[PDB]
Amino acid sequence: MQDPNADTEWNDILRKKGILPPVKTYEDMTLEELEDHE
Amino acid sequence: ALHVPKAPGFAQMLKEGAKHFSGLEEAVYRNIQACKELAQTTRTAYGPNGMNKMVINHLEKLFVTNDAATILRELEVQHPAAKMIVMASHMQEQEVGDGTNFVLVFAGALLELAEELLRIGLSVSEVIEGYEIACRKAHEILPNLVCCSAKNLRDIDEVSSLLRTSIMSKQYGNEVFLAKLIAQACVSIFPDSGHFNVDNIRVCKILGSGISSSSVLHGMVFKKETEGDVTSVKDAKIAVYSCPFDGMITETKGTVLIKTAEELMNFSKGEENLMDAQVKAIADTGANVVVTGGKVADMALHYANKYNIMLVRLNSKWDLRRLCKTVGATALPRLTPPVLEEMGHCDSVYLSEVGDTQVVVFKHEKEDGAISTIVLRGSTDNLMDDIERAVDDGVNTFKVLTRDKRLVPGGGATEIELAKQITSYGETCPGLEQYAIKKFAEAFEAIPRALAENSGVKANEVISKLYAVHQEGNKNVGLDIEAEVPAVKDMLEAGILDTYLGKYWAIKLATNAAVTVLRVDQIIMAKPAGGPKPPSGK
Amino acid sequence: AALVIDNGSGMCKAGFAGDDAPRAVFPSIKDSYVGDEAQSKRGILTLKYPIEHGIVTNWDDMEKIWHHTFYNELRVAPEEHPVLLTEAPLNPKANREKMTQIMFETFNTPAMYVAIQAVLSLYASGRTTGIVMDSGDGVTHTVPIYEGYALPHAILRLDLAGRDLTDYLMKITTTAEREIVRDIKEKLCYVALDFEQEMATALFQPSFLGMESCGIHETTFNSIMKCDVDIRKDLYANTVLSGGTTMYPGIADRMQKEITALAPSTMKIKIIAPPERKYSVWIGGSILASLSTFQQMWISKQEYDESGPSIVHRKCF
Amino acid sequence: LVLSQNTKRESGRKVQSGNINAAKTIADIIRTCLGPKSMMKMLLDPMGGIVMTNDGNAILREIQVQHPAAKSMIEISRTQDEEVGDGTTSVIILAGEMLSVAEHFLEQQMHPTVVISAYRKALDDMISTLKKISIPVDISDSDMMLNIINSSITTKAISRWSSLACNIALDAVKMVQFEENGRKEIDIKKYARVEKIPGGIIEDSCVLRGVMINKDVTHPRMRRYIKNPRIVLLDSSLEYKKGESQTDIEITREEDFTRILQMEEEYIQQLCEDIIQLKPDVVITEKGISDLAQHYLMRANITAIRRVRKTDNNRIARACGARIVSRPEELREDDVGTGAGLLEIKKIGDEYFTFITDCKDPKACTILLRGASKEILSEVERNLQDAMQVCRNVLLDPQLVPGGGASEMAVAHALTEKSKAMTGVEQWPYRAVAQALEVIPRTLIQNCGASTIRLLTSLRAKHTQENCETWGVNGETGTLVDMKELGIWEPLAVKLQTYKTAVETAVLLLRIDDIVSGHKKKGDDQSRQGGAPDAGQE
Amino acid sequence: MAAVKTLNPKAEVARAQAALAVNISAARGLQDVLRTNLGPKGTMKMLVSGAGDIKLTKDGNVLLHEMQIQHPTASLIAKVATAQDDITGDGTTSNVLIIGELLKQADLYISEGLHPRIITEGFEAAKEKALQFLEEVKVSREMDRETLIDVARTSLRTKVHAELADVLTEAVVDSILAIKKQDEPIDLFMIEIMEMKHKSETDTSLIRGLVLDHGARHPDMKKRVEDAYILTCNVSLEYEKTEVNSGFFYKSAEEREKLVKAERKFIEDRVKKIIELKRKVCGDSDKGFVVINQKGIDPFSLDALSKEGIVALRRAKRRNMERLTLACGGVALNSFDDLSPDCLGHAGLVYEYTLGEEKFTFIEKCNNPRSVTLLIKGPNKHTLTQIKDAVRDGLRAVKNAIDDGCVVPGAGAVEVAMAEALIKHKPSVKGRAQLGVQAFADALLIIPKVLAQNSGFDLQETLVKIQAEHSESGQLVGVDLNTGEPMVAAEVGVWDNYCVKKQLLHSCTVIATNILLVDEIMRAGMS
Ligand SMILES: Nc1ncnc2c1ncn2[C@@H]1O[C@H](COP(=O)(O)OP(=O)(O)O)[C@@H](O)[C@H]1O
Ligand SMILES: Nc1ncnc2c1ncn2[C@@H]1O[C@H](COP(=O)(O)OP(=O)(O)O)[C@@H](O)[C@H]1O
Ligand SMILES: Nc1ncnc2c1ncn2[C@@H]1O[C@H](COP(=O)(O)OP(=O)(O)O)[C@@H](O)[C@H]1O
Ligand SMILES: [Mg+2]
Ligand SMILES: [Mg+2]
Ligand SMILES: [Mg+2]
Repeated sequence: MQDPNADTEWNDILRKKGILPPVKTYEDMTLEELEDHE
Repeated sequence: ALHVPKAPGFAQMLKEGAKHFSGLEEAVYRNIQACKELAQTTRTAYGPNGMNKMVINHLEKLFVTNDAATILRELEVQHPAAKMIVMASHMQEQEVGDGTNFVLVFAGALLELAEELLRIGLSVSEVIEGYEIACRKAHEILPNLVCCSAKNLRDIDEVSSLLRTSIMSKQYGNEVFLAKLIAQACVSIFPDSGHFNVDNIRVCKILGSGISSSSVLHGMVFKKETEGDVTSVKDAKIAVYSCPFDGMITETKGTVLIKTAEELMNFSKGEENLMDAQVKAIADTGANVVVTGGKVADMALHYANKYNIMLVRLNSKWDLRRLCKTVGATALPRLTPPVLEEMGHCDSVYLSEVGDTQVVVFKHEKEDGAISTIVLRGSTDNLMDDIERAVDDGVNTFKVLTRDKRLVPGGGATEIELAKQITSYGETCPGLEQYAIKKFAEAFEAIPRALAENSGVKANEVISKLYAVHQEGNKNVGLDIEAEVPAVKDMLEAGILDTYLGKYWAIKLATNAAVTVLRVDQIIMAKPAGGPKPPSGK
Repeated sequence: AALVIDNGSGMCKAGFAGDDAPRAVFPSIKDSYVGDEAQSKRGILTLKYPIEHGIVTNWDDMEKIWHHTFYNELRVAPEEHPVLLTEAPLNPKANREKMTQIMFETFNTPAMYVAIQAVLSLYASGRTTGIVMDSGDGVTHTVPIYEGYALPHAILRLDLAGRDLTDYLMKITTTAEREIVRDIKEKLCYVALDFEQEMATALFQPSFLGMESCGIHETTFNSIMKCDVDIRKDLYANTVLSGGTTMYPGIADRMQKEITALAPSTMKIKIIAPPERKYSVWIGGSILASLSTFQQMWISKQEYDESGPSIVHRKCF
Repeated sequence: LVLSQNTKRESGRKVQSGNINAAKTIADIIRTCLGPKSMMKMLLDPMGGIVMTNDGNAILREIQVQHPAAKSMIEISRTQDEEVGDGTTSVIILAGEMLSVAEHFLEQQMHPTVVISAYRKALDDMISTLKKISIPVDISDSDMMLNIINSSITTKAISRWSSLACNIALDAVKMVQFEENGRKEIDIKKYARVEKIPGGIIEDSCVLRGVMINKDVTHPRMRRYIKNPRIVLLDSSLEYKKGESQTDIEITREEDFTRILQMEEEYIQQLCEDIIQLKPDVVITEKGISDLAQHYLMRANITAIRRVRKTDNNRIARACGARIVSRPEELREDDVGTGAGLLEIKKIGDEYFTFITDCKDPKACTILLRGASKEILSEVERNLQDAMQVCRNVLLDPQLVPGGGASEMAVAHALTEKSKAMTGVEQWPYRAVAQALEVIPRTLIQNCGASTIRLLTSLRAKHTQENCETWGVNGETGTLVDMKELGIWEPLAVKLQTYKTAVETAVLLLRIDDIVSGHKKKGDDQSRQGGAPDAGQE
Repeated sequence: MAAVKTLNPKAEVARAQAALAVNISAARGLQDVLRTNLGPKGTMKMLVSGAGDIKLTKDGNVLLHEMQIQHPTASLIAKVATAQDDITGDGTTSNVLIIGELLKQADLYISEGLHPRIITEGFEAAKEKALQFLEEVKVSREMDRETLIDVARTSLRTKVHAELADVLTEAVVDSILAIKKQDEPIDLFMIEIMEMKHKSETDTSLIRGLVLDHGARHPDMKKRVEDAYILTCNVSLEYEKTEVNSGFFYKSAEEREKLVKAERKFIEDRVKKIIELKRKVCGDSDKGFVVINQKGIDPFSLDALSKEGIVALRRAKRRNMERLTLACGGVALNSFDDLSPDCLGHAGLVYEYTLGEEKFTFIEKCNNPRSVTLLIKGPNKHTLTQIKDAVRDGLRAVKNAIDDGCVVPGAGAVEVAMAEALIKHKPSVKGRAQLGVQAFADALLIIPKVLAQNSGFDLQETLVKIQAEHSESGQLVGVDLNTGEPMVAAEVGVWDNYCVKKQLLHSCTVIATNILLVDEIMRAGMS
């Protein structure tokens, strides 16, 4: 654009007009893992 | 539980891109830090050993200078407190013409020391009280430190010795030549009346022959050519017209209404005969040079060539006004021949070629006039702009001396004596004000500190020596630039002096700027605009 | 909000700030109900449009129009909304004083601002710097703009608009048939990079029409050369064209080429002329009225009361 | 190109001032968490957790930063916490103040090596002065030790329950005291576990003469209450598991499958018989226990607990006086654990908890915390770690030093008095590091809401007399008191480590003038660490 | 924008006044949500998960964890309520209300420039005096069935409808008064809680025995057994392969057949031991024999046991081992090595109930079961969940009334009286911590206030009436939710748990104190 797009209100107005586009669970634990805790 | 929400109230009602800073931590210390960054940006340019900076502005234009106000203007300072310190520096440039870098250095130092005092436990109010009372003491003290005075501003050796200091910080290598030039120019101006106008010193920058080829000209130079065949005149009888060099026409609308072949046959001959009559009346008043602020007509130029009149065309109106002041003429809005009073005179008016440039010179022989020009030669436009800034410093110093002829010792002598005396005053003041008074005093040390740092020596050795010698009783002692080691010498006997008014206004403005920056406690910045800039400043 | 009345030597094209389209295109824009909701408008429908060639002839007419573009086609009150009016470039001071007296005294507007139509056209295209070539029905204008303001000293005014353009085409007389020539002007009329290679298979040059002043590309070039040498890059590289006149032939590249020729071989010139939103001036005005710098530029009602025509003229005489 | 595109490099006074400002920022983060009137901070972990604390290391540990100087300061806090377990805010504040007073001297043309030499001299003399003003303590005086611990928890949220926390920490440390083979040891990290069960009231929190784990019996027929339990600890599983080798069997005979399964059952029987030979009441395993093993142990009237953590098992060993075993065939009465006076298994809330809590001479303990919520108990645990680490530091080096900033002022005065004889160029940094120690009293006064200027002036003046090394600040009243009257006495080890860490980090950050950033790790082959040969070494 | 944002730019920070505002606002928000939960005249909230599941609840802890909230203060208060619930079972709504009201009453004075430290000192003083007044007014009572019934009523009437509360009262009190051993802490694990989803919610009953959520998997097994010997075992009766990877090797189909018959000899032997015990203990078909295995039983073992007339259930719950050995009265076994008739329990009835696709097994007519079950019957999953929550509250209530043999009057009576005592105590406090005491008192006063607010009465008028009645008479009085008048809570049977009140005082004071002393909320662990 003509100006650098930054945190300014001009770019925001332009944008509004239309310019300047914007272990989990026992389900996975194995046989060994299941024994591990119990 | 993974986000801190904005607190109810102002934190939530605030707009999107707006910022709010409050308290010593978010506001005061951040402002002091910004001003410190500014002072650091411009510190290395202070003094004769100050180095130049190459600032490129948003338009890709280049400024090579160690003039503080120029650097600040061409920098895009965006922090508001720094903006305020720069506003103070520009007010110094406007009021006095020299001392902007003092304003910056001193304000930055006062703010740094104010931050220190706030950290030890003082309140901004008490810091401000102490700073203001200490500024009052400094103003009470300064008149007593005045050592010399001008005693004559119609001389050229005394005036050169007086302007040397102001034009030394800028353009250190060649300061006798420039001070001679500026003294010549300043004394040609400055009439028997005590009023001296700095706009009457004109500077023409022509390129290609080194600065030692610069010269003074009692008169005017215009990078123009002549409209006609005549190029030289030895007893100029200038006639000045704000109107074009053409037949006057109607302000409403003009139509040549022909109704007979005879009127058609005679109209053009009548026009030229009218032009011939007009220019011949002008020539018969004795005028050999005509200077018009508007355009020139082909027929009028024809007849000016016929009657041997040199025609000059000045597009600008200020150029025309200054030429009128130069030659003693009056700009006539009609093409009527001038009366004996409306005419101007010059010992010579000629077209020359200074370098690549063609110029029209209105040169008086007398060593006076209402306007004087300094023709600056040089191998670079940037170099010549820097020398023009040095000229502006010298001319503004001459004006300050016309206003107030008092002089204080330079090279840090006044600053060291001020620091000493204000410390001695703060040691007597009881209460919480003494801390701020002593810091205001120590702030003056920033000036000889910057001079020493830039000369290339140990600032602590220099400041200790200066304090020791000023204890022995010598108030005119300051640091020596001409020493590879820390050294000191008599600023007066050396001739390094500053203007009482310069120091007065610099201290006043720097203190006011620091105190203003401190009085801020909350800052509510708005989202940056894309607005087409301020309407009034164009 | 802020009412943005875009006169633009067109129609009234009035509305509010923030709207992407005007809401009050009066000139050439219910019944059987009860009240005066057609008669009052029936009066205005046949009233002559005051602005001719971009200049206000009849002020009573214009005032009656505005009044009917406030109470009838907007159903609002000007006593609480700031107004942004538009003026043609190099518009006499007297017209400014007249419209400012109308707004502040008659319509009692709290604050108002008068903007140049070319500046608002540039705004609608999103930029703030550049040289706008505005060629409409009666006038041609080159407006150099830097920092968003029309430099009042480099405005070169030549006259080769729709009328002057269709003239030679007529030459190649009756209203209907010169309007056949103008229908061809309205339709495709592709600009010729070189008239040689364009006539082989069958404004830029005054001699063509019969004038003796300057081309439009010469005009742009000199308007750029009467500005700062640093902003010269921006003027040369942000030339924005506007006006249905200049649109009809779609002249971009012939200009670009001969302007490049005129300019030094440094600045690269790019002309952005594809928008044709048919409300560019209105959208530029809306952008300005939406900004807060518009509140900054407000000629306020108190300011008017305290200064008069001097406040309208912004002092600096 | 030469260096990578992502490689940035800064150098010079910019880097120095940036590092010093980063350090000052880290110090300003936690400056308010110092003293008995500090306020809590609620930090939000990236795991959705919450940390409410006024502990310097907790705060700086939950923060993450990207400036390497800030990283260095967080590492300071970590080092102080690991070494002494207190002073994590004092160290940060002192390092920040020293780096500030060094920024002062680096603004001038003093080289960082000069500042560093002066800092090292000042550290030596700080150490000498601390050891000179310190006092000894009789570690057998329980009241003295409780006051010492109070002087360490008075600053923390558990100050409300102070007798309780002090007795808890003292009992815990005194019990976990352990000597074996001529080597004294405390090891509060591995023993003296803190277990916090949310709910209940904090006043019922206690240190057990034994241990506690979150486990239930393996079989509901086991006893949950035993009044003189003989306890056996195991590292081995009481199940039948596969062998290390490929032990595939080949069956052809009909009796072999049944005989093999009976062989498994008989192996389990043999293990449990090896155990019952020692006649224990409780058996505790780190690994599992088979249901048949449960049957055999129950027939023997033995209560068994399985899948206990190795650390918990080691604590049970230290508490009940047992030796962990891995082969029941190698079980001896010397390995059996007598010393426990009660094993109980009680339902706290809805959870079964195993207590061994009537031990005689337990060299390990469990501090059972009860309170409002998990966060509050985490803060209580951190405070208790502070208290216990202080008690340990005392028992190791029983020298005591006055708090309230009294030690800082005494050392500052001693260094100021030694600086007069210097007469060199390092006296300015030396006297700056001496006056940088006063940020501890200063900060204290600030957290009270009193006048720093007046109070610190009165204190600096008091500490210039002869017998005034013990005068400091009262952080709950904003006044001056004698520490032998107030009771705030820190361990000499804590203050020594604090000052050393502060000075050494000031040194570390002053030696830096250049930063190279962005370069890649160049290490991907499984994180090469040391593997390489050398030059002989024979 | 601050210190932390200069080092970690993506850091969120609330400092001093902002942090206090954040925390107090969140506390006030939670209070505004939960104000309606308090008391029997409160309203039930419906909570729909992201899956669409429905919860009908009046419980403070359930509502907290189910509301959709992401606030750190709300997290703190949710954890405090979760601890309250884990240790006492009730007191969560009141916990949240008192926390919010302490924070509000402290903001009242902190907005007036008072420092939060002084308010927290006043909080600590008031905590001391309030705990004293609580221990003084507590009513030490021999826990008879009537007292326990009133306690459980005071809880269940808050959690469910009045008719269902009058049912759950008898159910819960009988359940605890049955699983209770003289001077021996109550193991609530010994009260199984099984929910059935077929009949009306007022069919919720107490089975003086056990209800297993599974039945026999062999069809020929009886569906009803009258005089039953129960064998509770934890022994695998299905095929177990060798640990050491054995495998079979044979040279002929006949040898394969011999190995097939042999590979089960190990489990056939344990089945035979069971069958021999059965034959030795009931030589006829008069009595029955029920095996309940925590482990599996393969179809071959099921056939072998059915043939002899045994009802075998497999893969029961690890808690059912203890529940069955305490209800029936046998011994749970991990091996049948040396089993005797003394290892068996007796159940005067065992039968099966099919409900749609699932089966249940009832074991009733035990002699003196130290374990029972609450059968939660109801027509909807959410009805069952609601009744589960209510019975949890009621069981905890009766357990706490028994454990702490004291019991405290309800209906905000203790709160009113403690407020009056704190206000009379105020002068004995030195300095401006008197304001913290006042804040504590007006915070304690939120319970009667909210009770009035929910019964549909004017908070101020009712509260002045109640305080007047308590000052003129001294009778510990609270809110009558049908007339808005003062009433003697101890006389009308409105009882609260002393343990619950103490836990409220302690935890609420502590968390409110710690919140008020927060001066910076900070999220800076990013990147
Ligand atoms: N020959 C010299 N020796 C020492 N100091 C000098 C000399 N010439 C100028 N100065 C000092 O330099 C300073 C002004 O330098 P300059 O950079 O122009 O700052 P300012 O813009 O404030 O005038 C003054 O303090 C002046 O005394
Ligand atoms: N009641 C008190 N009055 C004055 N100073 C105190 C008091 N209690 C502790 N101090 C001192 O103030 C500091 C408080 O330390 P603290 O805030 O716990 O952070 P840390 O101990 O981790 O540095 C210590 O130097 C301690 O000696
Ligand atoms: N019938 C009743 N009349 C008056 N007050 C009651 C009655 N039943 C219960 N209350 C009181 O209502 C308060 C809140 O009940 P409940 O919501 O179960 O507690 P919580 O708020 O912990 O969930 C309790 O303090 C209780 O004393
Ligand atoms: Mg100067
Ligand atoms: Mg500590
Ligand atoms: Mg309840």
